[PDB]
Amino acid sequence: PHRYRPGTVALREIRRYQKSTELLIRKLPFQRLVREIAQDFKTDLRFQSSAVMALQEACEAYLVGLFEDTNLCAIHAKRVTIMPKDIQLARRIRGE
Amino acid sequence: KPHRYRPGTVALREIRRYQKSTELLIRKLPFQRLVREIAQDFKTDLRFQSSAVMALQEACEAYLVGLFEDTNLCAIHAKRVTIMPKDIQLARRIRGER
Amino acid sequence: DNIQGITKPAIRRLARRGGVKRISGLIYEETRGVLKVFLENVIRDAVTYTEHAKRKTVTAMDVVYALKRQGRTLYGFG
Amino acid sequence: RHRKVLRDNIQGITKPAIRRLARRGGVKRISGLIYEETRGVLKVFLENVIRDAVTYTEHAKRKTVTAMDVVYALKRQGRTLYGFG
Amino acid sequence: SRKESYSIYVYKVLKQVHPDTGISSKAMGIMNSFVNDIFERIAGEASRLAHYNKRSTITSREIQTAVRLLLPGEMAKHAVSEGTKAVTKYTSA
Amino acid sequence: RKESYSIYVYKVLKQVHPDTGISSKAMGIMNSFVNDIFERIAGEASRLAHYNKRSTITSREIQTAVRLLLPGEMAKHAVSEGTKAVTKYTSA
Amino acid sequence: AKTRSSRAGLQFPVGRVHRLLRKGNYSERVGAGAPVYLAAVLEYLTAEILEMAGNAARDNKKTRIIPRHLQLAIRNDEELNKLLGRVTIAQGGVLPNIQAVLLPK
Amino acid sequence: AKAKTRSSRAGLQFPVGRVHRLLRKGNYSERVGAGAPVYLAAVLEYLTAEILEMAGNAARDNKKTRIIPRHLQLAIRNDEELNKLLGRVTIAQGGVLPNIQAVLLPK
DNA sequence: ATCAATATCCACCTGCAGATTCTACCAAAAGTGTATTTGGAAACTGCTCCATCAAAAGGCATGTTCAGCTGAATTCAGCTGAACATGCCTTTTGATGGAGCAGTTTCCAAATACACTTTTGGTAGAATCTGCAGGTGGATATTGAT
DNA sequence: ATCAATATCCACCTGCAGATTCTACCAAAAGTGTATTTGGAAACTGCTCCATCAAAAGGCATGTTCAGCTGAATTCAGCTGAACATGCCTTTTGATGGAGCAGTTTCCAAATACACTTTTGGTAGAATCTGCAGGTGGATATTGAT
Ligand SMILES: [Cl-]
Ligand SMILES: [Cl-]
Ligand SMILES: [Cl-]
Ligand SMILES: [Cl-]
Ligand SMILES: [Mn+2]
Ligand SMILES: [Mn+2]
Ligand SMILES: [Mn+2]
Ligand SMILES: [Mn+2]
Ligand SMILES: [Mn+2]
Ligand SMILES: [Mn+2]
Ligand SMILES: [Mn+2]
Ligand SMILES: [Mn+2]
Repeated sequence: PHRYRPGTVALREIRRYQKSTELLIRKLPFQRLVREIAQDFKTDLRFQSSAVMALQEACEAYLVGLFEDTNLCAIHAKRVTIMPKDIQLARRIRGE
Repeated sequence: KPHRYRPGTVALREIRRYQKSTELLIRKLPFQRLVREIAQDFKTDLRFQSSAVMALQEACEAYLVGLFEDTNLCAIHAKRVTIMPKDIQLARRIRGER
Repeated sequence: DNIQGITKPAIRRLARRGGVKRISGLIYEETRGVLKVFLENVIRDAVTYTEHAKRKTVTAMDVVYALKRQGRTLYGFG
Repeated sequence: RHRKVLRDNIQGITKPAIRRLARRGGVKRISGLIYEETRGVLKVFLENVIRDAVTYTEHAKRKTVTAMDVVYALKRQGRTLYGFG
Repeated sequence: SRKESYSIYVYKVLKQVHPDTGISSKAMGIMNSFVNDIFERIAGEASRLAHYNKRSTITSREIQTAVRLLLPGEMAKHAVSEGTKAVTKYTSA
Repeated sequence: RKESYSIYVYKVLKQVHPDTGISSKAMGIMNSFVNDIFERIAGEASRLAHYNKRSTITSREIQTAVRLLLPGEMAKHAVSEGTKAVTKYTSA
Repeated sequence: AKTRSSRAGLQFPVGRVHRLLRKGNYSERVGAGAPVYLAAVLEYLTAEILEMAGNAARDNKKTRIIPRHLQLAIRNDEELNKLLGRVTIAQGGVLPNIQAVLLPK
Repeated sequence: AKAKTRSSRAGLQFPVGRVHRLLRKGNYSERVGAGAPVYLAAVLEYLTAEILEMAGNAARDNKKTRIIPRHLQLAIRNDEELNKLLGRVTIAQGGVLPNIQAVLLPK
């Protein structure tokens, strides 16, 4: 049976998803999360469809940029695997 | 055998000394010459308010100190204690300066 | 529970688009944490705009203003 | 009266001054190549700020860079400075 | 040749909070910078708020919303308390 | 009645690419870009006029704001285009 | 009659830009040449980005510019990328970029 | 016709009238409401009071009678929300907070 | 490295649903013509403050020696994370129906603007007041050899 | 485990540069009266959005196997820190002289104001035609024996 080596499929996924532009998080869970978080600030809120869509575009763009910086932090320490310390360093340097 | 501190002791002592004080760390007159030279490369026969040079120096030193903090974090991240140009480049790339 | 709707495959796709080749097992929970913080900071400001307009419906413009006020300008929703 | 032309003054940012700056930033050990690198970034930073400051000076049709010009240049670059207004 | 600043009001507040404490010239300059910066932040956000809602008037409401947008949470609640109290005492008195 | 820049953007597109179209979402991004740059330039010009105790925004404030906001070569081209438009307007 | 945008050799609306300057709480007064200058600059930047995005669309066998083409045009241009360095283009994606150390040897 | 100041009527130290004029001429809006200057002056005074309190306490920790920029930097950076509010601000002659990474300490 | 086997991706193609472009009507925005006002530039000064240099004293920059300790290079296994098969349930897609919120018009009280007049709080400069820099000396904590 | 060497920290003290208080004038805020704008409430409407139900597809959760990456352990040459001599150039305070910033007046090009006409940009539906499923075939890359 055919079995690719560890890393080959990861690189293939990198190319595929850097080539496309569709949103990567499922819509319904993200919508539920948005409404739950909003509830903690003000009750009985409604949401424009474009408002949820814009929140998700912003969130995914932010996370992709953060993952780029995290990857650079992981490579800086001569390894290829991103760890929580990489995310923490990236966020500390960004000002977060 | 005359007295000799071990490498790092005086460095740590200097860290403490300069983290407690607030005086400017670059000499005044050389910094003024640098500022005037750069401004001359932008527009000739410029004069400078005395406080303008001081504002430039306060800003520059604060920026460099913050950049050195981030550079120190980048050097420590890779399990070492010595800051290298690669650390400065990583810090500037992540800050948005690149 | 509801923050767990951001599944491991989705966080992995996000990291892939960011160029990541190998992912530690703890990253997912870490990512959820930061995502929550991010969303909170945005939504709070959005809701504030909604409250100032005496509305009960969060609009796309509220989100756009919240994002611009935090230095992350978003195009395409104005 | 006129001053002699200013040249190569970026070397006035001496290694000891860069060391003091790094010390205040918490650095314990410095690679030998850092100093020239620091000078590079410093010059770029200064250039950008002065470029904006002089622009304000030119817009006011003044020949004197004021502290306010520098403050406005720093604020527009996201580096607000207190104490010079 | 007549320059205005916030120095006297800052000094009165200083005597409120610390009757036996003074302040240096440079620290006063920093405080004036702080006051002007916060004034600009709040006034600009209030301007944008009024414009977003097609209102030609900046009111106490725009200032309150700008304060909620600009300050961290507990500091925001405290500032809202003091602003509301000042406006209510101003109206009735 | 909602206002946008869509017709002007489409006219510029037909100038630069006579046989190329644009999607709805890309046009929305166009409008966002135009509004953002307008606000940046107008705000910097406002602050310029205010710093110098001027109650009037003129082409000079716009030029200085463009020099402050845009990168070098882009700033020089934009200054050229603004000056050219103002001179043709004055003579027209 | 004749419009100001025609007299300025522009496509962008001079009159609308003047009204938006007069109504944005920017200054008590607005000069005659400021809307012309601003409209010209906006039209120039639009022309630059549309040119590069149309080239990207034609590389992609496409007749219509989509957000992806705008993202590619912006990020592959150094000064456009600088001007929009903190701007998010919805549905734009990112640039293909794999760190060399991740590629197989 | 007796004169009272708006700052007195609002129980404030900061100048309500000056803040009103500064709002009226800063090209912020066509009109300015009666309560906006009061609210804004009160908020500015409150933030000034907070920073002065913490900086004066820092000055008393150092046996000093006068607040200097160093005390303001210590007050700002050691307070979470003050540090957040001024995260992009440089305090001239403020220095930095004493802080040595643990891994740099002698082993 | 070659060579076969295997899996993935790209470019093509057709049919057509859906997105975009085209079209025509109309309320609102821009344009026009004329009258009137005004911001700010141009000219004229009066001083503030900046450029530049000078002396001299000492603080600091520089070059040099040397050695401790760090960064770099390497090795190796354990155990983490990748890849894949399987089954199921969450999300997705589609449809229906109301309530509920976002907008909209109008009109009058209330709120805000602005010119004129009067008063006073704020300022600049002078006079007064003072904490803290900058010295000395002693106790104390730290560091490194031994 | 001490002991010498060095640095850090503390408490004192006084003179003056810097900070605070005093003083009196006047610009700006307050009071008054009148003119202008607007907020909001009452009634009304038609989109949006949320609730709800249903089928089914595809994406996720889970378990299994293993390759290979990360962390630990080790070793070493050379770089960077510590210390010192040497000499220069920065700092401090002031002089000199003029450049240029700021205050003031005058008056015109340029901006605002207003009533009315002409043009235009937005909108919804019709007409147009591109981009996308979902197929194939060929190019390309990967993986395992050898
Ligand atoms: Cl970690
Ligand atoms: Cl390096
Ligand atoms: Cl109000
Ligand atoms: Cl003009
Ligand atoms: Mn030069
Ligand atoms: Mn005038
Ligand atoms: Mn080591
Ligand atoms: Mn008085
Ligand atoms: Mn002392
Ligand atoms: Mn002169
Ligand atoms: Mn038309
Ligand atoms: Mn397909």
